[PDB]
Amino acid sequence: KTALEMVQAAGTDRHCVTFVLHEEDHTLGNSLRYMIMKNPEVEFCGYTTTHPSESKINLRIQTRGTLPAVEPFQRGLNELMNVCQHVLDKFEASIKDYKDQKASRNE
Amino acid sequence: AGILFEDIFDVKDIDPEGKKFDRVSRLHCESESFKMDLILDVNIQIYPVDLGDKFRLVIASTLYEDGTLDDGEYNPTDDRPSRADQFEYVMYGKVYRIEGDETSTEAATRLSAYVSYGGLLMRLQGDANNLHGFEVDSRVYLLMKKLA
Amino acid sequence: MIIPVRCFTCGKIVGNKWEAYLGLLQAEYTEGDALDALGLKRYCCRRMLLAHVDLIEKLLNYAPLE
Amino acid sequence: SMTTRGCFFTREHYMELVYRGLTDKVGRVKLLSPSILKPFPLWTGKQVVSTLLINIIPEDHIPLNLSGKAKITGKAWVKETPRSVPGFNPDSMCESQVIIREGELLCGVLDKAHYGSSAYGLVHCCYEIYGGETSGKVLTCLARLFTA
Amino acid sequence: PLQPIPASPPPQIPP
Amino acid sequence: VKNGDILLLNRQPTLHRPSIQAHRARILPEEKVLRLHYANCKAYNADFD
Amino acid sequence: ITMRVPRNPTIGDKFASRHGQKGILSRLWPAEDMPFTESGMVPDILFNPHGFPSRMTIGMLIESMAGKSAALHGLCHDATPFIFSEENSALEYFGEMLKAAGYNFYGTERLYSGISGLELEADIFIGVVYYQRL
Amino acid sequence: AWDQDRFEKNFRVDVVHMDENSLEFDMVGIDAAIANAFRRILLAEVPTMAVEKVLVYNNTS
Amino acid sequence: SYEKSELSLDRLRTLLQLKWQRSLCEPGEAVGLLAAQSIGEPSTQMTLN
Amino acid sequence: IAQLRPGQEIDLLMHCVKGIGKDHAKFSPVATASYRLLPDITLLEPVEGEAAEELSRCFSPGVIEVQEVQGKKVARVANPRLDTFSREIFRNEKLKKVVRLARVRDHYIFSVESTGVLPPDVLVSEAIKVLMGKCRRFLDELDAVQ
Repeated sequence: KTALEMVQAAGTDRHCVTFVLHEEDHTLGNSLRYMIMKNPEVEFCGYTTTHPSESKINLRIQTRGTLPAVEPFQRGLNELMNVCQHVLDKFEASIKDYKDQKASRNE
Repeated sequence: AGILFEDIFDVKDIDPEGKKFDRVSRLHCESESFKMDLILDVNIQIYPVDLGDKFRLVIASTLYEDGTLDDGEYNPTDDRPSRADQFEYVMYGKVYRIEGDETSTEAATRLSAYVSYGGLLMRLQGDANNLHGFEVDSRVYLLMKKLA
Repeated sequence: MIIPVRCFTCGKIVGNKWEAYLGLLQAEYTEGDALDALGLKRYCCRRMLLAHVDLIEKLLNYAPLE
Repeated sequence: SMTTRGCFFTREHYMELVYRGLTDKVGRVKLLSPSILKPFPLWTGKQVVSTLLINIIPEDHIPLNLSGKAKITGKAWVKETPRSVPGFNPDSMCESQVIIREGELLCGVLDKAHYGSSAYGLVHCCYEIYGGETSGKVLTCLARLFTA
Repeated sequence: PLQPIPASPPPQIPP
Repeated sequence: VKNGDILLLNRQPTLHRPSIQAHRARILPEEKVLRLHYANCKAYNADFD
Repeated sequence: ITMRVPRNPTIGDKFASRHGQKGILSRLWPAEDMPFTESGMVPDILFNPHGFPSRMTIGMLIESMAGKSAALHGLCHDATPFIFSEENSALEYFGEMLKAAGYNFYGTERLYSGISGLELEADIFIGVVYYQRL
Repeated sequence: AWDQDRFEKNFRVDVVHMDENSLEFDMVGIDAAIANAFRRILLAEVPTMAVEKVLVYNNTS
Repeated sequence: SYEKSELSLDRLRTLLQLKWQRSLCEPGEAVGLLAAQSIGEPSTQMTLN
Repeated sequence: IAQLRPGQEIDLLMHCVKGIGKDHAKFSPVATASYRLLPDITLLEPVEGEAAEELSRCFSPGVIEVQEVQGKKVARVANPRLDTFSREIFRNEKLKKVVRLARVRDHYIFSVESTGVLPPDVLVSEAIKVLMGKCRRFLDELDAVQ
């Protein structure tokens, strides 16, 4: 029941390896990537969709130094989720603001 | 220090063959000190340039003022005193063809430099010794800064 | 045959405007105004009514009525 | 559309195209350097398509030269009349002739000739001197880039 | 003497 | 058959040497119709109609 | 006995316009992907442009612009041959309509990609083309 | 590079109209490849209920 | 000419001669069928008229 | 749903279930969901004289407010948001450079249209929730593999 799995490159190890998510689209594989990009230690980061009649993508990550890519990967996940959390907070705040306002307007 | 050439420049006429692109202009410019002649392409979108403008030109083989030739690949985070920080315009380059001298020449006066920066063409001509170091397969970094 | 439920291109619910369509017909609007007042803006939903042709009010006559 | 005198991609776009059109089986992927370097590390499409060669022409050998021609004449985008000046000619330093030198295109479009099936083409000559499989790989990968 | 016909071509131009 | 495999094709009537060209194998579920390169039309005098 | 069978357009079946431009059903492509116009609508049939040089098919162009003009204003437009002289051509009168309606004269309109999210520089041409099954 | 607070200083969500079955709100300050993700998730992911099995007794229409 | 050109007037000769010896058709291929098709294609391509 | 004539009848017994919007198309909770980037109309020249007539007709219904500081109409933008890029400015050889049409970089504008299963607010909230939950899934998986 895999939902994330990596195949270790022949050329080197743990600064260029490539990931294989499962069950996905151009949503994650095009938000997550943009998020990883900001990180400055990474050399190459790109994605593809191996197969139209399947739903799994391919993630490629390459880094200057000798630290593996697991670190940029994980920090990217974290960055994105904290972003969404803040966005949702501001969203609902603004929602209830304008709702109570609209009620106040017509009373 | 590796200044392979340097000069000050102001332009005489910008595009003498119509405007037939979107992002480039085909400059025709001349030096005053030495009777060189510069034909160069310059992105006017992200670097507006006019007719009467003056600018100083240099052409380095490395941007380090330690003059060492250590270049693998431009690493974007790095910072240390490079020759760029005084200019306004950078371009990587490659020289691919030098024309003007055919035979065993008794007076090689007119020699030209043909450079194209990844797609923007550049033509400079002049003497045959000032314009030296210019082998084939010879990376240079154009630099430039508009001068009053 | 009978009016389809959800529009083809986008997805709006259009499987109800038909009756009110004939209604605002009897009140004599030029159809442009009728499809306006019925609240349809993007044209890919308007060509779902400006050009439907009903085939059960012309096909029931052969009913095996009793 | 791509390979003509200007189409500027910033970094993330560049890496994107290059990965899309590269039939992931590879391993360690190479790179290039920004053509222009002043404000933001821009690129140019020729730089892009060159990467596909540099990674697709096996590590053993080295890329290759050419100076042939291309279908669109020099006078496809011409305008009325030059500012009457001799010396420069519309004949050389033009965009009608691919001048690939060591696997990095330097001027000129890719027109029908080269990727087309005619004598003296790009996929034409690749096959003669590298083998077959590498020519086929060039064809498929170049097509993928051209769609994406 | 001969007989004429009207000419249709130019139709309603936009509202 | 797997992806490492290859198949053979022919056309009536049989004209020439590129009349039978071999192409690698790859699976694709939602297909009722065969697929081929367009410019390779001159390899089979193809019509596709 | 009289059976009934269902047949739905599968991949590989045919279509056809009203000018011989016979097509075929290539592949299905989820709606989350296709472009979306400025006003949020989503094409449902994509059409390769490489045809019309070497088809002389100008019916498709003029009558697609027509389909849009109609569905916008509300009325049905006539299409009999020999009416529109060289004097007042079809295209000109028939784009004057989209002009006074509010779209671009040449029947094009901007469009956004569906995988990047980025606008596309070169505008796109959209219309409403009658489609017979075969 | 990335920095939370630099961003969070910028983000604001202005609403211009809501009524029943409608909404319109400016998301000024986010990058394309997230807005696209929101639109995709809407048109494809918010689960819903629906009919998927009909049993027939005596259809004579 | 300007003549950077690291190559001698005999490597060139050896090179062209090797390209020749390379370009000869190996034994093995039945040339008769080859000619049969090569006239068969204009036998089919006769149809311009 | 149907239409009958005397003598005919129906008898159904449905069966409802749960699902997502990509497993099928009878699950989209909204009609539309889009975004256009705020257009930004900058007069690279002050437009004047009688241009007002054709400008006001060069654009969307209310954009340029003819303004008469001296009874003489001048133009300025009422709302640059209310336009769809008619681009009907270019057909006049003269007014192709006295204006400028473009986009502000990142000023998206959603617009949601619910069917009625839920009002659009809960929709947006739920969308964000599922994005975040997906990412949590991936992260915790990466954690529990090491």
